Amino acid sequence: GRKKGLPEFEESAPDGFDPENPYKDPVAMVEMREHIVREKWIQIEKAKILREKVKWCYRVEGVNHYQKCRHLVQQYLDSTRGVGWGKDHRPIS
Amino acid sequence: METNKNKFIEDWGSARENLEHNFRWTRRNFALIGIFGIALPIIVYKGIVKDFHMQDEDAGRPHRKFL
Amino acid sequence: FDQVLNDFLVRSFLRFGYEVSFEALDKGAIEILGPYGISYTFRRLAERISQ
Amino acid sequence: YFNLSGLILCPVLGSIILLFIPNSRIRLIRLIGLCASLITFLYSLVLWIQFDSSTAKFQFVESLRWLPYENINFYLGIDGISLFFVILTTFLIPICILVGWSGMRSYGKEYIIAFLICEFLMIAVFCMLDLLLFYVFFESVLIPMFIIIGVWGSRQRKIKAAYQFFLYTLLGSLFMLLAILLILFQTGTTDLQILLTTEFSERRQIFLWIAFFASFAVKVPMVPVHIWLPEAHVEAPTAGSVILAGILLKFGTYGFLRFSIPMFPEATLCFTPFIYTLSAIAIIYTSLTTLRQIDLKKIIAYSSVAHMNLVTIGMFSLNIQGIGGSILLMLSHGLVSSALFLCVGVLYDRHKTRLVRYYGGLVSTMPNFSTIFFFFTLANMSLPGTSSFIGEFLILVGAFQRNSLVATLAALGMILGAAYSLWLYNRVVSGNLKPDFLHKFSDLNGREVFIFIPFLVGLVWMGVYPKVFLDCMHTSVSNLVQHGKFH
Amino acid sequence: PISATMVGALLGLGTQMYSNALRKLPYMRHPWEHVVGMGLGAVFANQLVKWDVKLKEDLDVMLAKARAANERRYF
Amino acid sequence: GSPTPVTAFLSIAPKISIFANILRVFIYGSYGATLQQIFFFCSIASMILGALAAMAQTKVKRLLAYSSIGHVGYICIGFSCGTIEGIQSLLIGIFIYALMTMDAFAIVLALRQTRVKYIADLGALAKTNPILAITFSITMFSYAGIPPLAGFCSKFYLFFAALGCGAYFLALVGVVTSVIGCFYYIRLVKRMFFDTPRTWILYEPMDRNKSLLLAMTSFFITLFLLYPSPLFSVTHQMALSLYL
Ligand SMILES: CCCCCCCCCCC(CCCCCCCCCC)(CO[C@H]1O[C@@H](CO)[C@H](O[C@@H]2O[C@@H](CO)[C@H](O)[C@@H](O)[C@@H]2O)[C@@H](O)[C@@H]1O)CO[C@H]1O[C@@H](CO)[C@H](O[C@@H]2O[C@@H](CO)[C@H](O)[C@@H](O)[C@@H]2O)[C@@H](O)[C@H]1O
Ligand SMILES: CCCCCCCCCCCCCCCCCC(=O)O[C@@H](COC(=O)CCCCCCCCCCCCCCC)COP(=O)(O)OCC[N+](C)(C)C
Ligand SMILES: CCCCCCCCCCCCCCCCCCCC(=O)O[C@H](COC(=O)CCCCCCCCCCCCCC)COP(=O)(O)OCCN
Repeated sequence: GRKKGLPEFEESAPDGFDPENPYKDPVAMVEMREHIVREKWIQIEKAKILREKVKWCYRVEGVNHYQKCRHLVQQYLDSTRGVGWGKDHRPIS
Repeated sequence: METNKNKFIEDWGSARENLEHNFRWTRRNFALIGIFGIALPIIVYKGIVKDFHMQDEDAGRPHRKFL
Repeated sequence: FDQVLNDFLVRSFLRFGYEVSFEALDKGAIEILGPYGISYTFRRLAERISQ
Repeated sequence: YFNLSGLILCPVLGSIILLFIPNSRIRLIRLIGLCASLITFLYSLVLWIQFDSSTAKFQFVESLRWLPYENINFYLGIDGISLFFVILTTFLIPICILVGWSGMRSYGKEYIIAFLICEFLMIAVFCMLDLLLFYVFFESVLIPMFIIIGVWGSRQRKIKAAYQFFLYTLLGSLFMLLAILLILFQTGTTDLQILLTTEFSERRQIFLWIAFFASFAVKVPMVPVHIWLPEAHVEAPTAGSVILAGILLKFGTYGFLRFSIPMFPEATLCFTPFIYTLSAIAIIYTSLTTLRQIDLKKIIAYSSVAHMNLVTIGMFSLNIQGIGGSILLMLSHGLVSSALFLCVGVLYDRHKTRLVRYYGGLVSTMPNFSTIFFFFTLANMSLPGTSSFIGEFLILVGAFQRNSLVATLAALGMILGAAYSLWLYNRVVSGNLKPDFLHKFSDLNGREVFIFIPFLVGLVWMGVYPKVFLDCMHTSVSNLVQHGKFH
Repeated sequence: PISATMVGALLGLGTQMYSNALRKLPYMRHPWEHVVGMGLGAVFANQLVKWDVKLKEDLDVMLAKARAANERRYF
Repeated sequence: GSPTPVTAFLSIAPKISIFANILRVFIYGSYGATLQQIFFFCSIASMILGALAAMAQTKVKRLLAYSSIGHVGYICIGFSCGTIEGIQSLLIGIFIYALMTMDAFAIVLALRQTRVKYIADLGALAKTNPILAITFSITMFSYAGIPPLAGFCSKFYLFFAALGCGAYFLALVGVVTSVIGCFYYIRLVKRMFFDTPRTWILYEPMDRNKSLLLAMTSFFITLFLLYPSPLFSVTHQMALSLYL
């Protein structure tokens, strides 16, 4: 069987997980790992969406691109500050 | 279809293959083997470890022991 | 400059591509004290335990 | 409903059936061996279609109890990482049967039996989730490849190649086995999922990681022990030389990606600079060594070593770019090195030289082989639009996310890789002919011109559109890099 | 699925032809003992499975007894 | 010196009974823990000297004798670590060694029809009788401890028992002696597949009982790792039955 659609996943964070003793509960480890990776990919796609928005900005902006898209530039950069598995700046989620 | 394989080639080919019989730990070659066997690995190891240390210094995080 | 660059980089790398590695590395020191250079003591150690 | 077990059983059935029939009817033996290999290949492709890339948990699992307590058992299963290795090892075997198709009457039924046993065993290695039994199958390939190398090999030095190959996989293998036993006694089970979710002692991970690396630094051609590959690879048959550089070199990297990166995360961080230095010096030293070679086989055997060493730079750089590029370059090398060694094999099976200086200026005589060789050595260059570039550049990008020195030396590896690759190309296919020892010689017949067509199409498909391959692995790679990294 | 007879009979036939080949004989020299070997292999495999089940349950009983005896030191 | 069938009966039938006798004596009559020391050093010496001496022998029966001594050391590893797992590994090793010794002596008796004496007489045996050559190679690998065969499981679980008791030196010496032990086994392999002597010795065909026993043992050795549960369960029950 299949849902023949998008793979719906539980948005709710899994229960029974303690940051002080993660290794105590093994059965809850894998779904917490999956949830963390899914949230990281959500952030990655948000950054990609902002990149697409500035992509479409730069064409219409013309010579004076700084004037009317400066607000979106900061929005795109702050997303790129906490990106996934990247440079030395590791986000603390 | 097999090549003629003239005699003046296989001797040099085997000499390149059988070079293991010519090694007597000469001092100049001993220094040559030692430098590229130890020093360059040590120099590059210091390079990467100090690159990591300088990267971590700017972020302010304490340096990993890196044993 | 077509001669200085050649002799100083291309010639040097061509010489030292073999001179150091193929002589004092790969087959060599990793072989004389490795598989069968001198660690094959068992052949010299064969006729000492049947006493 | 095609499961994982049928794929494993197909080579077994092909081998058992092949032993029943006698050796007089040689046509039946070759036909049945090729048919079994091809149906296994089709089954592997079918398994690809029904592969869920969304979930992080493993695909089809078949559990067969091994110990009476169900403490450890055959736990088969594929993921984003193991699937493509299974596809590649199912794809290479029919090529292996097809290259020596003319000489089958000289080899016999032992040749196809050995190759199908290798296919079975190599499939069992990649798609299983029991750490101990994976070790059993991991060096179980000793016997069949020992037979293949020794029985049909060099003239008189075939004995020494078999011994060096067999000796390099003993001390490190059993030193790994000691760590296997310590892990089994400490935790209690060898199930991969259980072992991932275990608190290992901080001082303990160093010893276990060192023991694992010791047995993987021999399969992956690291700096201390990599001299076996050139000698034991020239002193090897062409079909035994196309899986030795096509699958066996993947065991070390895959073993790193399965039982080393997850289980020992902080040990991986603590040992990161050392691996970087080893890989960089391996790349540089192999690049400088391979440009003064006259053996027709080692010239690309060293290229294989350089590529495998470059793999570990991004494989050990914990990153989605690094690991993804690692497996992409691994598949790319599994194709390109196989193609290069098939070209060397067809060149050798006509003239029987095993040299480089004998051949020269044969483009006017074998134009088709000239074009095919140019395309293969062109892919070895890592052109964008070819297989190697996407993976290898992804490795460079991923490593430069972590470190800025060592992988610059990795990139400097290709400043000479491309140079000596084209120089090697120009030894043979360029210049005036020398009809003093090249009296008569032909071009590729129908078999070996069609054998490269899958290689060509796979290479271009890697080069122009690798999204489908990256699509199925981004879940597994991201899960791998984030394991034991709570924050 | 294999029912411990599709493997026992196959092993019996295999060992019959294996012993037949070691004497440098044609593989199907005596098919009557080939059928005998198939039957013997099937019977032996079934007996092995049944004995394994009995042996595992007896071992579980022995472990339970040993654990109960060892527990008595604390209490 | 002893006749081949006599040596076949020896090193299997006597050793099993004597090892059961030693188990009965060791478990009950030994509580001072002083037999750990005498078994430790003697088993280590047996391992080392068997591995280092069987490589220098040119006959067949001497090689089997020294292989038997080495396997006796491997089995005696289980006495030093006195636990349920140690005795289990010891008994499993005895069982596997008995099967492999029966198979090897069946091989030797098969070639005894033409008076095989040295190791070089079995040259190019893959041509005259390929299937017997394959059987002998498989049995020799099983002696060596190669993973995809029986004999590797016995050494594996013996090492597990040795590491369970913290006798870390026993594991290391076992590993190194195995490494040297496999070397001369593969040396036996080369002269029997790869290099072909000028003069070939022809062996007359075998009889049905030896062939049947050899086939049964060969299929047991190769396919043991597929279904090893019954042996492990027998051995666990036997180890616990010494007390209850
Ligand atoms: C040598 C090479 C082996 C290569 C084959 C490997 C392929 C693996 C399949 C091997 C195979 C046969 C072994 C053949 C050995 C060859 C003969 C050797 C000598 C040749 C002359 C055993 O495989 C199964 O056997 C089971 C036995 O219980 C075990 O399950 C564990 O057991 C518990 C323990 O107590 C554990 O507690 C528990 O965790 C598990 O449940 C496992 O071993 C395994 O699941 C196939 O399964 C066969 O056995 C049983 C299972 O059903 C079937 O018969 C049964 O009989 C009744 C019970 O009396 C049942 O009531 C009845 O329902 C059933 O019909 C068969 O039809 C067939 O399926
Ligand atoms: C990763 C790859 C990315 C794509 C790269 C494509 C670049 C082209 C690759 C092939 C270039 C041609 C090199 C072939 C070998 C050169 C020497 C040779 O053998 O030429 C052959 C064949 O010549 C050719 O070049 C034909 C090959 C095709 C060349 C055109 C390639 C066009 C397709 C590739 C690009 C397509 C667009 C991009 C696809 C997405 C025979 O030449 P003749 O003129 O017949 O000489 C006769 C010999 N004799 C005198 C001794 C009698
Ligand atoms: C383990 C899993 C993998 C293995 C699976 C095994 C499968 C089950 C076994 C299947 C066997 C099928 C064999 C086909 C039936 C053949 C029966 C022929 C019997 C026969 O002809 O009688 C004599 C042959 O000797 C004989 O045949 C009797 C001697 C046989 C020796 C058996 C010894 C059993 C006791 C020891 C068991 C092993 C213990 C190991 C610890 C006469 O022979 P002839 O008329 O041809 O001429 C005289 C030559 N002398």
